[PDB]
Formats: sequence, structure tokens, C-alpha cells
Amino acid sequence: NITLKIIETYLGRVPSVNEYHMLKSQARNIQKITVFNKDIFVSLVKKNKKRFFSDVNTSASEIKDRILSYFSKQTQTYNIGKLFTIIELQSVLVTTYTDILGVLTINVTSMEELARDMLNSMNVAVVSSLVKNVNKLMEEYLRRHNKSCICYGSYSLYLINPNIRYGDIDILQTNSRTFLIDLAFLIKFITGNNIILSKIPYLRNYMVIKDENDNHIIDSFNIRQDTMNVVPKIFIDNIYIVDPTFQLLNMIKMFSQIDRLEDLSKDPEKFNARMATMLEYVRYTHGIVFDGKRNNMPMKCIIDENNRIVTVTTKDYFSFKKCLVYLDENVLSSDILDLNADTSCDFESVTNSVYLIHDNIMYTYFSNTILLSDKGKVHEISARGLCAHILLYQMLTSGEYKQCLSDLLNSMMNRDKIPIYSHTERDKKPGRHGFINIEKDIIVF
Amino acid sequence: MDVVSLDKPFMYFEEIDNELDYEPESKLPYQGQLKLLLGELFFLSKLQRHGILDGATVVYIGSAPGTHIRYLRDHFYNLGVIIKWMLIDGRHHDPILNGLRDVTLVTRFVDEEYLRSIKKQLHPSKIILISDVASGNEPSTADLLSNYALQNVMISILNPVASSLKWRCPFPDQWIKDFYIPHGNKMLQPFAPSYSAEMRLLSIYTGENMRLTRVTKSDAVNYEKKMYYLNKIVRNKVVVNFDYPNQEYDYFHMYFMLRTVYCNKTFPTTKAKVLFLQQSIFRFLNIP
Repeated sequence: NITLKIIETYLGRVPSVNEYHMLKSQARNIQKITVFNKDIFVSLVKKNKKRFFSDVNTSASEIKDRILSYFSKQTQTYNIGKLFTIIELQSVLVTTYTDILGVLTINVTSMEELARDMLNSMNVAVVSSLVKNVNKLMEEYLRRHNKSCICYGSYSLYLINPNIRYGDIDILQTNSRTFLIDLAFLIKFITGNNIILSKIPYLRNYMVIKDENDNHIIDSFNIRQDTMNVVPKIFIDNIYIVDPTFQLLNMIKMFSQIDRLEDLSKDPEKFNARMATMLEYVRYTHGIVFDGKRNNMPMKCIIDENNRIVTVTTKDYFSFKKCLVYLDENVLSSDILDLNADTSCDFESVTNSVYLIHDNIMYTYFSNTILLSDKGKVHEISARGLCAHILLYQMLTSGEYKQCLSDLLNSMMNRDKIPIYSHTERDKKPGRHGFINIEKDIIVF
Repeated sequence: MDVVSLDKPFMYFEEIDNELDYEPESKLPYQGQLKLLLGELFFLSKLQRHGILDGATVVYIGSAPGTHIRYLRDHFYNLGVIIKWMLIDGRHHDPILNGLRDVTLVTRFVDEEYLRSIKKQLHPSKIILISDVASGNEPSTADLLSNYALQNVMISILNPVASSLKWRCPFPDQWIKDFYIPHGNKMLQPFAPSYSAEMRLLSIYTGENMRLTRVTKSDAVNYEKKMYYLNKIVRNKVVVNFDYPNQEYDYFHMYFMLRTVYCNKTFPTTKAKVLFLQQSIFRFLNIP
């Protein structure tokens, strides 16, 4: 009965029999939207433009029309599909903006020679205006939302070494889809910019917004609440940052990817800043002994060039002797099933692989290229990269990691740049590029 | 009396330790909704756990009315997981599925022609197939072959990254010919008919490397034997060492499935979550 009106008081017209059928199921969401004061809303986007968007060339009438204009384009739009797409996006405002963006208005130098030492040990390879106008908006988010947003990247070390330059804020959120939408609705009403929310397939749970000219504004990685806990965190300026110890461990697993090497090729000094800021954190934080002398670390990483499975020896550190590291995640997931395994430990983005200790054997997937020293000889950084990976698991399950790290660190001091003889090839990740585009009323996944 | 002190339920067919001779002499409202919802949560949760379910499309062939699917649709939505749902069945679906932007509903009968048509449409997004084609009484051994036949085609045309199909071996006494079915683990089903051999063939592919396994009549016999055991002797026990409101084997079996399901909410123990989930599922289906 009221569905009849609900749908009519929404479309700015009389609901057609065709429409009354489809929309009928959204009688509650369309109502909850109509009954939603579409004004105090205009009061909040404004009570933001002046708090994080001062430098904005637009009258408070634009950041008032754009709004109301969207909120009633059901009248102009008669297409059944574009409605469903404008109905699910309007709803993201009516229920989360408040709890999401609304709330928004209520040392290392002494290790430079160290990162310097190491980076070169491995040296063997071969953006809109809002970008900045936004980072300011996010600094607040990190505070206002401690448990629905964790930070890392460059900006994380910045809260550590106020000398670690940041021009982007990388974060993890247990709701980054609700998050990213509201902010794209923000960058719109205020700027008038038509941002595009795109989702990259070869990346586990990833969505990023960009501007009309295809320029990266801000991205985000998503994680289960589950994962949001086991992720080692550190509290700073009222914001949790992915503990610098973990972040650093994940950087050895970084240089194992040929690319990063090629990145550090054309700027061997780039990571000195970030990398030392970190070898300086661990040295203190967990009194790490730094001396060229520290063997037993580069573990016997016999690689089987056929089954694409590096075989790592960890027996001298963990109860589980080996740890079959796979290179093809589609395979591992299958073999694991054959093991009748039902609870492999997944941490999503954080590790980009799952871990299964089935019978003293740990099975896992390496998400980068395996660098070699020679023909079937797993290059040193790759041997450390793999190793570093295994240790990420420990940190997420609160186990033995301390010492191994040390041994791992020292292995990288004062070494002979072993060239890149060759490397393995990443497994292809399926999927299609998905995306939401408010303007054209387009949602595809 | 007739109780038992198990360590874990039989999750896969392979795990059945005994067997008994099929003796021809052989509940809860909405069980054949529970059997399905509990198997698809397990499967798709398993996927999500190995990151295959991430932003992929789940195609369903033989999904009507598939009331339960609404629940599945919602469980995952709430979990932040982004999925495209495509349900195709010769017949119509339960209206609760209409109006979902993330759910497309085809109402036609499939075949070669069509499978080649949707793959074109869906590409390059990965596909996750869930086959439950049907052919009341008992389907004929000839229909089982014709069905398992088709399902293998869905696999070739669609080239799915992972699949979940029906698998009930033809009765030895009613054998016709042999055949091949995808390589996969035969997942046993909770709250399934008292004397059903039907299981779920969960399989994860590697693309360029397909694998089938020849089913024979020798095999068909070990199917009837082991399954009839599971049904007559196993699912009739009481897990005395299972600390849970219900101790009937299935409840103990359904426990082990959900424990592997993710929920963003927080709970003191697992028993706390399983009991929550169950409590929710049995709620949606309307089981007291």
C-alpha cells in the first residue's frame, strides 16, 4: 500500500506497473531515504568544506545543489537499472555518513649507514590537487576510527620519524567499501569532481578512487574483523599504525620482487630513509643486536623449477621442519583441499597468502618472483624474502619470531651484490576490473 | 547405549573408515534448505579463505527456488565481500531474490549454445559455478549420467576457477556405463535425507590443467557401502563429548562446518559463534 506511495514519493512521478514490481523490494530503503532529512545533510557536507576543504572555489550553493540534485535524480532517471544503482548509493549516505565522515567534526640518522649498508647489499637490478587536500581529511579518520582503520606505508614511519616524507596515506579498514563511497560523495558535492571508484583484480580486496583525469586520489585494502585483530598494531598520535617491526619484515619479502629491485636501482637511496627509520625502530624496540656476525639465517631454500615450489628449511627455528612455499596459489588452495584442510589461516592482503601447518609441514604461497643466483639457485634476497614471509605468520599468531628476525637482519649486512641471474614468473591473477561511477550511474563487478 | 566419543565428524567421503551392505529395508521442517545452505556457506567460505571468492561471480545452474541463496547473499554482503550472483534455472526463483542489484536472475534452460554465450558476457571476471541440476522418486541412472554429463560441459565452456556440483554415484545394481567427473573432494552433507548417498563434489581448478577421474562400478559399490554405513550407523550416534546444545551427529557435523565460516561480529569462543550462526540460519529458514 504505502509501497505504492513510497515509490511515487521517490520517483517524482507515478510508479509504473513495471517499476512497482522491481523497486517494490526497496520500499523500505527508498522510504528510509525519503524520510531522511536531505537538509541537515547539506549542513554536514558544508560543515566539512570549511574544515578540510577551505581552498575550494565553489559557492555554498553548489555544495547544496549537487546534493539535493543527486538525492532526487530518480525523477530524471526512468531506467530501472540506473534506479537500483542510485538507490543503493543514496542509501550509503542515509546510514553511514554520520558514523563514517560525520564524526569528522566533533634517531634513524644513526642507522642511515645501516640502511645504506644493506640497500646496496641488494643493489643488483637491471596524483591530483586533492591528493594533498585529502591526506588532511584522513589524519582525522585514523583518530576518530581506531578499530575501523589501521595505517601503514610511508606516512606510518612519519609518525615515527617526523622526517619520513609522506604524500599519501595507505590504510586497512574493515569497511573500506562503505568508506570509499562516502568520501567519493564528499570529493563530489564539495569539488564537483566526478571521481571513479575502481577495483583492481590482481589485488586481494582492493578499491581505489580516482579523478576525472584518471589520477589516484586515495586507495584502501579491506580485511575481515578477524584479521583486523591478529594484525600487530602500535598506538601513536591516537592512531594505530601497523607495527614498524612487521612493516619492516614485509620489506624483505618486498625486494624479492624483481620490480622493487629495479625501483631501488634508479635510487639506491630511496629506501635508506624509510628502511633505516625501521632498522632503528627494531634495534631499540626489541634490542636487536646488529653485527655482521649472525649465521644460520638464509635457510636451505631448495627450489623445484618444475612444481614451482621453493622448499624452505625452518627446522632450526620452528617445530615444523619444512614449509613448502608455493608459487601458484590456485594450486596450493587445491592441494590443501585434498588434505581435507578446512582451517588454513588467511590474513588477506597483509600476507597475500594463507598458511597451513598440516602435519609439521607448513604450506604457503609466495606472491612475488623468485630471484636466482644461478640455474636453480634461489638468490639470497629471495631466500630472505621467503623467510621474511614465514615470520609474518608468527607475528599474526603471536609466536616465535624475535631471534629469527635478528639472524635475518644481520644476514643482510656487508654482503657481495650477487647479480640477478634469473627469476620465476608470478602466477596470473584472474578477475575483471570492477568499478562504480556515480555520474553515469554505473556499478559493475 | 549407542553414544560415541568422536574426535571430529566425517567431512569428506574419503574419511569414512567402515562400510555396510545396502539393506533395502530403509525430519526438521526445511531440511533440504539447511542441507544446501550449510554446504554453500562451507564452500564459498572456503573459497573466500583462499582468496578465490574475492570479487568474483558465482554462477548457479539449477538454483530454483533457492530460497537459502538470499541468506548466503546477505551473509557475504555484510562481510564486505563483493560478489556478482547469477542464478539460472529453467523455472522461477523465490521473489526474495528480486530487486538485488548484485543478483541477476535468468529464467531459461541451459545448453552448449548458452554456456558459450554467458562466458562471453562474464569474461574476464573469474567464475565460481554451483551446479544442482535435477531430473518424484529417484532419478534414473540414465539421468544421473545425463546430468553429470552436462555439469562437465559447464566446466569446459565456463572454465570456472572453482566449482561445487552434485555427486551421487549411480546404484551398482542400476549401472549402465562408466564416466568421468571433475577431480574434487566429495563433501558429505548434514541434515540430508536419511538414506541419501548424494554428496558435494567441491573442486578447485588450475586452468591449463584439468583433471577428471573415471568412476566405475567397483567404485559405485564402495559408494553404496560406505554411505549406507554413514547413514545407518554413523549419523545415528550421540556425540557425548561434544559440548553443544544438540548432540545428534549432524549438529556435531554442522558445527565443524560453520566453525570455518567468517563473521565480522565478535564472540567469546567458537561455540559462541557457531551457536550464533546456527541460531541465525535456523532463523532465516524458519526452523524452530
